[PDB]
Amino acid sequence: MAESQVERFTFQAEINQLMSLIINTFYSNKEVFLRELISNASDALDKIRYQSLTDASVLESKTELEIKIIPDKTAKTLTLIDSGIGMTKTDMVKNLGTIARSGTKNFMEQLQSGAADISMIGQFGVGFYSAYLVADTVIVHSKNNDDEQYVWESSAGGEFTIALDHTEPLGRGTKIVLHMKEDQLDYLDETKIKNLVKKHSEFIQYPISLLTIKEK
Ligand SMILES: [Mg+2]
Repeated sequence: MAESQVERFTFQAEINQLMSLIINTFYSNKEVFLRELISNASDALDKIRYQSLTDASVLESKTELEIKIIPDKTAKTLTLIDSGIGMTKTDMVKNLGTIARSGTKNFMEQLQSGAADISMIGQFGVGFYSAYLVADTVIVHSKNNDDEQYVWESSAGGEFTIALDHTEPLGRGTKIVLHMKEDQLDYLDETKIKNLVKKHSEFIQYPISLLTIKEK
């Protein structure tokens, strides 16, 4: 018998509206989600790398600076792991949905006016929410040197939860798990995801491993 305390939070109103706009509108090309996942991993890796220049001890929790991308058709998941800075519990509450910058309202306005298309979401400071183009549920496991490992989860609908994480220890970094929508399962096809990772990583300075999971 296991026990966990789970904390439930409400999304900021504009973030809720944005998630609704991302989920309930048709977009012909959703590949930006993968660009944004990889972008966030790279930024997290840069942050810990630069921290290490001024204090080498920050890397002791995990010496490797790398990205792993794991399509799993059986599980209907795409997982992206980085060994970057990671997020504390408070970092996840603040960065993943309780605070909204002015980018949110302006992005929704520009989507509706035609000034911006969905592929431009990262420029408005809300790139993370692009995951909901292709995923019904997003799970973010993260470990920062300053906290225990936590897991954030949301299926949208106005709420997210955060709990102490009892799954595989990361050492340091973030493991984002996208539970893919049925009509978006093609993004788990090995050749398709391999080639898109190539397309969306030309400028990425960290090693990327693609690990395709086959069941039995
Ligand atoms: Mg980003």
